[PDB]
Amino acid sequence: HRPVEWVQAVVSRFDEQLPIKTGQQNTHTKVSTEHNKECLINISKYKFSLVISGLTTILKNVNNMRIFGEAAEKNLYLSQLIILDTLEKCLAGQPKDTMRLDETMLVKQLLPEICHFLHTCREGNQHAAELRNSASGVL
Amino acid sequence: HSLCTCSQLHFSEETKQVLRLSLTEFSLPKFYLLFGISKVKSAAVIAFRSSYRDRSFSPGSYERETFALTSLETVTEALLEIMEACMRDIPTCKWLDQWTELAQRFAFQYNPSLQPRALVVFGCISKRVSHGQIKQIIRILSKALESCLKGPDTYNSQVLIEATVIALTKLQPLLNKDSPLHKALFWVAVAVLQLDEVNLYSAGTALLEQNLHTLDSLRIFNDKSPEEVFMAIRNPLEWHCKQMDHFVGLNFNSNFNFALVGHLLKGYRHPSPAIVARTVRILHTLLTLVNKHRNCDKFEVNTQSVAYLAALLTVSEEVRSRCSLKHRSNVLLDEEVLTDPKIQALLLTVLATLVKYTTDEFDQRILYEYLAEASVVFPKVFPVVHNLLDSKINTLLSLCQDPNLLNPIHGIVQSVVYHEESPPQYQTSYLQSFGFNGLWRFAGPFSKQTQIPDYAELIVKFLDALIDTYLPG
Amino acid sequence: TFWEISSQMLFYICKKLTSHQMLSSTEILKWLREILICRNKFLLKNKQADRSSGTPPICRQAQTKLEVALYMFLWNPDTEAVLVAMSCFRHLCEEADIRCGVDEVSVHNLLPNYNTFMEFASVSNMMSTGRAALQKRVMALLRRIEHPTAGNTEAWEDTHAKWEQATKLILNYPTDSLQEWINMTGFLCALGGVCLQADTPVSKFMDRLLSLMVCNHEKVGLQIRTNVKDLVGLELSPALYPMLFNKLKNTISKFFDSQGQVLLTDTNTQFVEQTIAIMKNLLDNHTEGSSEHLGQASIETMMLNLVRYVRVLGNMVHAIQIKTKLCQLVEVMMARRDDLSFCQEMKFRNKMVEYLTDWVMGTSNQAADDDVKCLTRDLDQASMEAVVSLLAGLPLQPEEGDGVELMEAKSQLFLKYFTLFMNLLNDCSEVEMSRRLASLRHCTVLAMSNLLNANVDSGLMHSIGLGYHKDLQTRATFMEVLTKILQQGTEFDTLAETVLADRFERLVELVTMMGDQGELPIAMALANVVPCSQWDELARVLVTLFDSRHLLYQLLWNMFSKEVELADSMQTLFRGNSLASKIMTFCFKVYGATYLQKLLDPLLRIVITSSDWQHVSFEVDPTRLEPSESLEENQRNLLQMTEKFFHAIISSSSEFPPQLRSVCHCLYQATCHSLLNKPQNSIGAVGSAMFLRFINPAIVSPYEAGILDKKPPPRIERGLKLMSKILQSIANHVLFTKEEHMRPFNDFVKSNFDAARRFFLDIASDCPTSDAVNHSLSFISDGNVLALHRLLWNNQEKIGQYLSSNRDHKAVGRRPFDKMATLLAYLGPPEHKPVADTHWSSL
Ligand SMILES: [Zn+2]
Repeated sequence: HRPVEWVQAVVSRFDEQLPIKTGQQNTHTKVSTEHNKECLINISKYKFSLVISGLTTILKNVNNMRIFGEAAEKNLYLSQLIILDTLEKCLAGQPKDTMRLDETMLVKQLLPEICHFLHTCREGNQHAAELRNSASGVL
Repeated sequence: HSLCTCSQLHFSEETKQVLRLSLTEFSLPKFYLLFGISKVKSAAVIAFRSSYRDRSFSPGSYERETFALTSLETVTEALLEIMEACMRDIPTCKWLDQWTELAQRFAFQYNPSLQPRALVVFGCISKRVSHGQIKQIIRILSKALESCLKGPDTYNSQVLIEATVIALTKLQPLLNKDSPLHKALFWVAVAVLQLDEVNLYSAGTALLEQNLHTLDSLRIFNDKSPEEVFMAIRNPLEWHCKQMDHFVGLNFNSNFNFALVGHLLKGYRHPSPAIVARTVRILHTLLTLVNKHRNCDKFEVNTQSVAYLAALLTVSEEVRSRCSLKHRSNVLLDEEVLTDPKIQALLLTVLATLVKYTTDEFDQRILYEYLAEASVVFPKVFPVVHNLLDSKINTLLSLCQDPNLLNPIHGIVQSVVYHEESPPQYQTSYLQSFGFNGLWRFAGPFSKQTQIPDYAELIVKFLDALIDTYLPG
Repeated sequence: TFWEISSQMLFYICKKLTSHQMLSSTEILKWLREILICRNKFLLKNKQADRSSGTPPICRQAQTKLEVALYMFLWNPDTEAVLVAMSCFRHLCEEADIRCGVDEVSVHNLLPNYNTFMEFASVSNMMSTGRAALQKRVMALLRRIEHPTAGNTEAWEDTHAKWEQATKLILNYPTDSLQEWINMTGFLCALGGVCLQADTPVSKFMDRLLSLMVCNHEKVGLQIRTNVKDLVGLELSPALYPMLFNKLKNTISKFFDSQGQVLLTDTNTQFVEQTIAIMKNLLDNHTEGSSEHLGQASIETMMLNLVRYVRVLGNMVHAIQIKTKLCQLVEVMMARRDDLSFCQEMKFRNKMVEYLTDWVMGTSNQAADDDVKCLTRDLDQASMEAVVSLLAGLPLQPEEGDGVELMEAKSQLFLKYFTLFMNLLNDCSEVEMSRRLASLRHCTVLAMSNLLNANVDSGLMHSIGLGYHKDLQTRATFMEVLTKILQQGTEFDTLAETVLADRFERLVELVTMMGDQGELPIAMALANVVPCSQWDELARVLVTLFDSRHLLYQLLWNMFSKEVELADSMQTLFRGNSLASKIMTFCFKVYGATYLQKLLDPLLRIVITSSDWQHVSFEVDPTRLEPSESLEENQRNLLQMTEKFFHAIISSSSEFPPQLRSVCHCLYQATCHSLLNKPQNSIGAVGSAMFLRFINPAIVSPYEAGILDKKPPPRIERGLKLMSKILQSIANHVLFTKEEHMRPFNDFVKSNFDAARRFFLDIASDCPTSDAVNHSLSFISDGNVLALHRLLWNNQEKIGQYLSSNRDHKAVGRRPFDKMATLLAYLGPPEHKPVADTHWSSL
């Protein structure tokens, strides 16, 4: 009962430390905010379905976000970079359960958002280069 | 001063040195506070007024400080020190026997303005007490409680209780060496801690602490363990006792050591930093007695001696080092000896409770490291510690920014999910089944809305039976 | 090849860093750190397999530059750069251990400032804070570099040339540029002492420094002065006071023309106002090591000249505030009077009172008709506080400009001041601001009381009229004073021998309270609470007092045990500076002096003067070996001389003072107890320790110890030096390693290894409790007691707090804190100290 609500806190704290989201200087030299990731990665091994689904919505929200300015673009670029890198580690980290019954998330939630980057994405000559490189490893 | 400069009396040169030190002591800022004239540079000036012939005095500032019956003991024993020095020289003096008689007359007579002060003094000076006297004192406490709940005037009779307890703390070391009440005054102390008032709690420990010290000097714990002695004398009046345990939410038949510790844990919430160290000493003295019964080096871990080590964990360094967490001598939480489901459900509630109200970095660090390690070594019983840990961890996860304190909490979350996927064998209400449903409640802070918990209607009957059984007449 | 090349790389890179600032400098440093880590391991493993590890000149010529570049980064503006640089001192230290494991032989000889460097490490491991806060900690540690070194004396000079040139750019040109200038100055002040020792680089620093306090520069002039005042006061190295004062004095002396006429000038007035702020902060702060250096210089002549200039300044809102501050300086100068040095204390205190009474003028703000001059009220309030402090214990002495009977002169002098105070007292009456008058009136009576006590003979007659004064509060005070005057004896009269002896008899009992199981809470607590500045006074008093009580053994066991148990390096800390350490120094010096001189003296006559010895060189160095003298002759003579000294030391076991005998036993028990918790011999460490610190120093330089009036000839001096090395080796049972020069002598030491053990054991064999050895001298020790009571009164409150924290198990009513407050109040405030005719002197 409670522990499910404990995981939400670890996930929820993840959103509020994405650069595009107000930084609020909670990084505490990034040691505090980095530790949270390691927990989020570790929890996925036993609640894979829950964690992955939560991550997708965080990515989906970031995509449907409009911001203008040199600061604006840089924040979102670094924002999506962390999500993808974390997301790949969860997949790789997960033991070879080889459970092929994840269709629900893949068909609708996940594939459309990963596929979006693979397009040319000519917004940034240097940024889009990394996103495709990072996203492809996920796929 | 008149004593030091009197010719009728012939004090040797030894005595006169005692007096002169007393003369200096009374003029220190310590005694200005006791008399209640602190913030007064010199007493003489205030006592006299220059323009006392021309105009009448003009009092003001009706705001008036309070008095504490503990202050009266300190003064009342300073005077008693002076008087005895004199009686050494004066042969066949009658001073002390005349003063006692005056106190004994107001002590046992109803007067709500003089009775409390005449009890704190009757005991501090008296040299002999008989069974007939003790019964009256303990029956002034029984009527004091009854008035409190009946009427709306509380503070009036909340000092006649604190004064009865302070007297008993002084009159016991004079009792006969073979009297039952030497042991039945362990339940008076316990029945007073249950009233949830900072003064009543403070006075209750002082009776408890000396109750152990006296029984040792009588060599009563030589061949028996605390549980055996106090639980043997409670048997004749078990019927009234049983009902109290139901409402306070602790049981003494199920597990003695834990019930006794349960009450003392509230001491950690006392505003005065002098009552905090007194409850720690009472724990050591209890720890050194249970192990001595088993000849176990005073720091061995067993079923009996595990409750007092969780309480001493965060205050006593020798306890922490000699009982160390395995995943950094023997290590607390051993599953070889702590192989009983009950004896390991309670030991977790004590640890969870100590952090629910604590607010200190050094304490939260030490207590959580023992809770992570508990999460793994005791997977099955740990789900009985969620609601206690539920709220505070949830806040810590969101806002905490300390690597030292943020590590163990994460270890707790990971363990919970891992050992999930099974139908909970033990629910949160596992403790209410066998009595200790109130253990976490009894250690809360002292209520600002001072009121008798209203289950004092039973403490009266318990006391009444206690008199009837051991003081027939 | 590794050290040939790897070391040569460092020499190239380090020399680049020092030369000038580069953008990536803070990065090369992080890389330079790991190189040091990575060449310790190769030395560590290399030494393990085969010590044989070579140290060619390049290894030295490149070790220097590494240090010369690690100091100059401490004042670097970048916070990260300085923190990293501090951490790089460990790897400079840890290399010392590997090359030579034994601490004393090399760890304090190859790397003289070994102990301080370890402190840099701890400060680095702290939370980041602004450059100012960090600079405070850096400059503290930079001030404790005791030993001159090539790295120090060249880090100081190299950064001086940079400092000099940088200054010109700032001034000549008609914020980040300035901040660097501040950092270089502070560094170059805290670390001044090392380069100390006519025209010199250090001296030129001061002159330029003083020539900036008056720097009038429209652009940035204000900020320069605000910081030079701030540094020279709160940051100068205590090793430079004797030079600051002398230059500070000479600058003033030329403000006065011939015939002593002040030459007012606007800059001259700005210079004095600065010399007051510098002196006040300099004197106000009590720091470690400052006291010993205040003594050298004479601050009198500067102080007198300072007032005259302020005396003639005139009256105005500006000049009045200067008068105020100077008066407050004279108050602080009279709280340190015991530390300072005075050629003529009395003749100087009288003039100041003469010069200060003129400024206390009341009711001058009403005639002035301006409330803007209400400050003049503050000047009178400030002036009196100075006169109170000046007068406390001051006999009067009239200037002999005219010849009259001395007694007649004084009585006239006394009445001069008495009426002055009386007149100011009448005005302050409320009937004739309430807080101002209350304080001023209070002061004016305390000032009068101090005047009478010192001069009862010449001033009682003039003073009786205060009995019937018109102010009731004032009549009580005059009566209290005379109560003392009667109670104090007129002559010696053996009146303190009876009254004071009995009155203060109980005091020692409280201090000597035998805490259960040797706790001694008063002494132990008094140790920590007392500020480190007075550790000299505290050490002497405790040792002297306990000896009188025949309980010296008890104090040592308690004091040493905490230090030794706390730090397993028992021997190292004792030689270091600390309260426990200083106890040893007093013990050896006070009792050892007689023992050493009596023993060594007869031998010194033989070698120095006897014609039989004639002229011979006690040298075995082949490089210095003279062909004229045969090596065999020198070797045999030197060995023969050593036997003479060695035999005398062993024979004179009985003459050892009992005090040290007790001292050795406590250390023996401490190490023996230390061994138990941990084939090391306790005697071996004790014997080497005692010999190295007590016997060895006298032999090397007997003249400095005072054994010999005339300095021994250098040729005679060499034999003593080599003698010590041979003797010291015997204690450690160490043969000559890489010491072929003295290897032939290694044969001699073998026989005497057993003999040395017997001498050490005899002293170490004294009974732990001297039940048999008894000396019930029980001397009064009147002089010492007064200081002890004086010490307690000053720290009455703070020592209580330490007692309050502990002792909860038992009520303190029968324990020190209750006893202390009762007795201490009973005795009342201590009397003022008497003046010192002699110059300032120390142990
Ligand atoms: Zn001189």
